Amino acid sequence: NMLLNYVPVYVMLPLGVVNVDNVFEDPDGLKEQLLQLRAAGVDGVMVDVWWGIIELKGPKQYDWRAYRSLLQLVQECGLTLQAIMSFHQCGGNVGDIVNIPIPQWVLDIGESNHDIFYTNRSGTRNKEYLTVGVDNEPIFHGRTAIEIYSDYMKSFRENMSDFLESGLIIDIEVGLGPAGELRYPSYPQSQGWEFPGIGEFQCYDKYLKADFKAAVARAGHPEWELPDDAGKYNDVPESTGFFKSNGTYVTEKGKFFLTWYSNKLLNHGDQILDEANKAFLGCKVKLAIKVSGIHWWYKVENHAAELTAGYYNLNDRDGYRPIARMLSRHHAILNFTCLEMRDSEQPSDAKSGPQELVQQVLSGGWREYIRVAGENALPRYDATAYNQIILNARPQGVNNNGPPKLSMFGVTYLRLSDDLLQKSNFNIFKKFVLKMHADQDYCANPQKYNHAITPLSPSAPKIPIEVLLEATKPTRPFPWLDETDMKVDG
Repeated sequence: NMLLNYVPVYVMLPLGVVNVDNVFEDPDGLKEQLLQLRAAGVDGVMVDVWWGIIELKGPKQYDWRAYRSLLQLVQECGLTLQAIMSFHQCGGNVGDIVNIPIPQWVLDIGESNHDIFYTNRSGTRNKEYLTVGVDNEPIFHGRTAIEIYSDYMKSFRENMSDFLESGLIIDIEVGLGPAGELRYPSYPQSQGWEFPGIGEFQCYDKYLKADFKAAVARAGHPEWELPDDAGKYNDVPESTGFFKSNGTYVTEKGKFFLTWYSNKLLNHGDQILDEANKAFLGCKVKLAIKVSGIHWWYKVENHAAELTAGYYNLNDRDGYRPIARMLSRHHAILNFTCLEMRDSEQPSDAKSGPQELVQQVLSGGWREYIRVAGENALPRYDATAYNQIILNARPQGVNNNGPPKLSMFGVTYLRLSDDLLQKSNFNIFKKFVLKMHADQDYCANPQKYNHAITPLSPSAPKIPIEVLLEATKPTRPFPWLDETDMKVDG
């Protein structure tokens, strides 16, 4: 059945649907837009549940009213919802319309303790998210950062108990860093970064510096210090001592730092997912995380952009499969991106390989037997972009006698706006939805398209770091079709 080949399509809501004052401003305008999405066959929508809005009043002071109103409207429209536990800042760069910083009471603490923020070698602090260095430091009026995220999700589960009961919310995406992604804020626009800069390492706050200092001493190398020859945000690999040919990144010291640096993210995600499993135990929802798509410099030996981000990915070291294996124990979904990008669309000087990157991440996930979903990186309204998404949603096409050989769990499109609703753009979008649905009409019963809806089970036993790292062994990705068999046109 083509219904077994049906992949659900979700649409990201406009930023600030619930404003910084914690008010659901334009119910009527959003409703008009949602009714049209529903008419296009869209399965559901996605929304950031901003930490900066909900717990703004003060510690453990949660106001869910406006959001409950938003969820009530989504339900009345007959759409499902993907909720992002957004523990990061919204916008923040010159040009961003909607700016939602993390809670002010947290920023106040930051004023007297600048090390709660991610920090570069030059000492600049990024206030968009709390460094992994304070995940377990009880410096937030008694609570650790992880306890903050844990109490937040629990209050959400309790206050949204009816919506979770009704099956409105189908999955909870746990924000794990800048832009909600599990990574270091290595390419900040606010600090001058410009594509395709290699970015900078962000492990200099006192907490991680002490962490690294203890780690090297145990390795019997107290003389090793954090990186000092990595260059800056906009440099290119070969112009640095760390990333150039036979540079520091290939030394015993370099490889130890990179392993230490990337492991912090694996554990950061594992610990926080543990709390999410506890918070949502028994609810009919799936957990998920967002992995960033660093496609620039993917084409060269150093993979510099990925390394400073926290993904220790090299020609001979799979830096992504270990993340998938970590997600295994939580039965979580790996939400990726760059689904609409083609290498031909990137400037050659960027040494960009989004197509190859998507293939590696998706293949890794499927090898670890977890679900993989994804989004488009940049706004696109053209057929060429949609065809690439459809290709990635079912790499080996449709299967006439059963579910597809390979297929993403779902796709979330960025982003709902009036431009998407313009006649020309919308008519192409409607075709994209149809194709993602394998030429079938919207279907309300997930069973019809192989999406088992079950109560969240407790996490499986902890997987030791060394076992997770066995997944760094290089493996050939699954073969991909060159062009999809379900083009929006022919």
